[PDB]
Amino acid sequence: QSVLTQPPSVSAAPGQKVTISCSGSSSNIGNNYVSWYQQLPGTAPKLLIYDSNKRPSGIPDRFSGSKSGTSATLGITGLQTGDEADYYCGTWDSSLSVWVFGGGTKLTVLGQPKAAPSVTLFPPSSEELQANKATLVCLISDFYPGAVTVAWKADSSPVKAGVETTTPSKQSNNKYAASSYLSLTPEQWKSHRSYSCQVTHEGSTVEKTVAPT
Amino acid sequence: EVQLVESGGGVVQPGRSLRLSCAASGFTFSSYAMHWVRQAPGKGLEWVAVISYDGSNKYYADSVKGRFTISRDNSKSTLYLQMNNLRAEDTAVYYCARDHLGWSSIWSAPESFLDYWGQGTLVTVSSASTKGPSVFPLAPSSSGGTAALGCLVKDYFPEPVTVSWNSGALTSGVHTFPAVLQSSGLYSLSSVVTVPSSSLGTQTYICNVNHKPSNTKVDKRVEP
Amino acid sequence: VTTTVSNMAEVRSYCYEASISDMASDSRCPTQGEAYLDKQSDTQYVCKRTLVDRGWGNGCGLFGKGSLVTCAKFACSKKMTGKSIQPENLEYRIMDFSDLYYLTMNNKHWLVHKEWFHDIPLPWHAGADTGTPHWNNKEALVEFKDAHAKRQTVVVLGSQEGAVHTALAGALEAEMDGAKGRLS
Amino acid sequence: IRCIGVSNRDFVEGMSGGTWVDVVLEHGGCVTVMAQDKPTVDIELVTTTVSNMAEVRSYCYEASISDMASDSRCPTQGEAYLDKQSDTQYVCKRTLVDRGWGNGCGLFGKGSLVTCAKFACSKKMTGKSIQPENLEYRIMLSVHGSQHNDTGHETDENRAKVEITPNSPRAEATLGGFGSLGLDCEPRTGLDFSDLYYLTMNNKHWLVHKEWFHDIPLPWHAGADTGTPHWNNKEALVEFKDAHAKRQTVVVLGSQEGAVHTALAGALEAEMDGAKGRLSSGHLKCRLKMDKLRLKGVSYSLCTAAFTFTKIPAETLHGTVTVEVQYAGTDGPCKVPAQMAVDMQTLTPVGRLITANPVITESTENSKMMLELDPPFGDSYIVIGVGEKKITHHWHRSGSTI
Repeated sequence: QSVLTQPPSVSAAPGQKVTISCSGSSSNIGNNYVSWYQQLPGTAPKLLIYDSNKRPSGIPDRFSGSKSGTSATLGITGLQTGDEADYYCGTWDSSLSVWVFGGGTKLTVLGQPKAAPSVTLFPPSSEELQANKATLVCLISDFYPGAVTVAWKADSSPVKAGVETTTPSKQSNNKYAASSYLSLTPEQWKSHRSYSCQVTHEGSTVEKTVAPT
Repeated sequence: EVQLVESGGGVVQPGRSLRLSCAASGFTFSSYAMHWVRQAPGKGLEWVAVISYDGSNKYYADSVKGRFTISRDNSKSTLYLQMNNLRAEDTAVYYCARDHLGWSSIWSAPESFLDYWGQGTLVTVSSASTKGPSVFPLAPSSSGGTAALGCLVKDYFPEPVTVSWNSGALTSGVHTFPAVLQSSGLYSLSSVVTVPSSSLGTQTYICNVNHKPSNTKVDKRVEP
Repeated sequence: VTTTVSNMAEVRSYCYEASISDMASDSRCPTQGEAYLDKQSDTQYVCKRTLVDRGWGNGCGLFGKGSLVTCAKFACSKKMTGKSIQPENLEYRIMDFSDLYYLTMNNKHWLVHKEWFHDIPLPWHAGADTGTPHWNNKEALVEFKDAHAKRQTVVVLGSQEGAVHTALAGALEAEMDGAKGRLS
Repeated sequence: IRCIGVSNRDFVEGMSGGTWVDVVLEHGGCVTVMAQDKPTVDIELVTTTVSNMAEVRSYCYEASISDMASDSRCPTQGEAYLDKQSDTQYVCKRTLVDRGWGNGCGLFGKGSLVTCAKFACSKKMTGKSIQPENLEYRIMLSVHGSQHNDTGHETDENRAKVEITPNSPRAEATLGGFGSLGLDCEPRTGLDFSDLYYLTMNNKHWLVHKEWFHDIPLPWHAGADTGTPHWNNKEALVEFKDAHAKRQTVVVLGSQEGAVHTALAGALEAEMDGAKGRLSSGHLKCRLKMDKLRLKGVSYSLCTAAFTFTKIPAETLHGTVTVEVQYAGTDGPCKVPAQMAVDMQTLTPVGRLITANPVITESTENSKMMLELDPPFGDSYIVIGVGEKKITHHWHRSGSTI
């Protein structure tokens, strides 16, 4: 699902230490030079690391870079709330002849108790069924840090088709919220025994389920 | 004193074209290679293209091949990106970015990293006349003592949309989620209210959906 | 004097020098299903299935992960055999064998502990070689490196004879004479 | 299989089962290491490259002047003076010039005259310091005999890339089923960059001696600062002409670009890749650690099927022969039968192989392989394969004293 894969999110208390990895192949990270880029909220990307382990001037020594095999790591120590940002690994890929970025990693510097996501799952309304369309609504609210991964199940199998999911946005009380809509035709919704929504937050997974009958 | 300034982006329509430009000032522009890197709203960075120090070498992302064309004018220190036959998924903030190398070698690419970055330019590929929403009822049946019921505000354009409950009489317990852009260009959202389960069949809940771009004022009962 | 074991039933044999052949590689592009080779399901073959990055730059229309699989016919060149010694076909002579196996490797023999022998990291079979035996866990000697568009480079470990030998340092040295074995 | 085209090629030999072999890697040059009972490997230095060097001094080779001003004074009326005389951006000159009744003065003699001009610097060149933290050599390793001229090595097991710095001269390079090579490269004997500056003039780059750089007759500033810096010795580009009573024309010399280009006729040339510099002057004494290296198919069986020619055998610049063969058999991986017999009856091996212990790796039919052979002088036979369908090809090698 990405050419360079880095974990969607990572979190740590202030003053602690955190590392972000991204793994690739011999054709990119393995042989070429890995660079790291910091993107603060609503801001252009900024070069953090170059040549796998070198710092540009102005970048504090808290930031470090390392490379081993086909994976590279960025290390942030003496963590500060100012470090809260989206971090990207990038490098040239020789096989694909293409410059590639990592999926991104949202670093959150915890300043309040972690909060499990509250999840509400609605089936397609009858009015919609008599509009010949169908839509399942998965709603996720009040979770910290602001990073969840959503999944959709049929009756005992994964679902990827027709899934539009928003990205976590600041709640009024510094929590986060997100929503995921699954599109269906009434036949699909009448076929399966049940459809399920699976939210994953800080290693835990909350699952809700709705049945047609 | 290095600075890059993007420009030439706006609210364009699909099928058509656009030409982004970047102004460089602080270096020997004709000595470094240049990158175009775009970012969808609330998504990850996607490297678009790169051109070398003289303009003899160009590389493109497989998504923008045969549709985009990167070029440059060394004479006035400017970077051009020529995008024709646009799509929805080309909608992004487009950044131009200074390399560290000029790409004058075989060993250039493996050592390349984006040195200085611009500030970006919003390129929106919008393809829909204004449209009122279709409202549906999200109903509860059987959280111990609480239950959540809501309204699905499907397929509208553009932003924004306002939703109340019982004409402002109901506020505490209402959470209206930020909307999603679908695989078609229309917006959908949901608005939920959390009420005591006991008061379900004994209290009427009506959502008031107001869309002002079009003149849509639709109210819906939500009953189990 | 003549401490001697009689005929023995072979417990389990470990291969320590191995070879590969009929090595083949299939790779599909994205939205074109998983890759398939004939001898993928064959039991004499060690295989590796993974996902490699495909795009225009390496012969494909659309960007994304394609399915690659490589298969090589595993064969043994040098193996050691283990044997169980019961206090039944044993014979003392003068003028605890429930914890020991009779290990034989390239005309040299030891008596080794049961657990140690049963937990060594090499390809193995049980019973006896009537020809065509199934080799379990062939990945101990054959590894797959460099996930790549059209192929995947296999590497066979060299003879582990020296390592096995150096492992049997503090081990009970034995000896054999024909179909029997002289103890001490 | 590289190096075969390369003119400056070496053939370093091994021992019996040694551990270290010494080599010298020159840019554009190549070293073929052949150790006994080891696979033949190619070592070549592909990129010396400098970066983040500290600027030392910039010289100006094209200046301009504007808004000049003169001040005159009669005899017995003191020294001449302008306010722009103390300004560092302004270059000045004092001179005494004849005055009399004929130009405003009360008595005939010498009057004081001063003239100043505003010193701009249109173009400059910059010399940078070459610290060990700036060097980064890159060495390429390629085991002889693989599948098939360029670089696409990241996947190939026979080919590996390593990088070396003066503060990290040690590196190891895995070569798949061939083990791994070791490299301890002395960067001191690399090149005395402690007596060299890196000169940058309008996208053109050179390596110049420090003393020659210090003796350049041009205006100059040290290190560097934003806006407008202070130029020393402005008189190298600004001359004063023939003084009159109340004036003195000031003229800037033309561009000194071509002058410097000529002054740099024999200097080492550097390539430019953005903020990186890329040398082509190469010297690296390296110690190759070899005990972790190994032959692939020591215990393969021979190739029983037929080999055929794909290219007609050619002679390199060093007298060796390159052949390319196609193997139709599927009994791979197996060992390639390849020797040179001067007598086809006995097949008694003469000369030697360069590609030591050739091996087919693929079991797919019609594979390809390049063999390099070191024939004896005169007539012989290149013999590949076994039995009936073997290739026997007559060869001849010429003589000595180049």
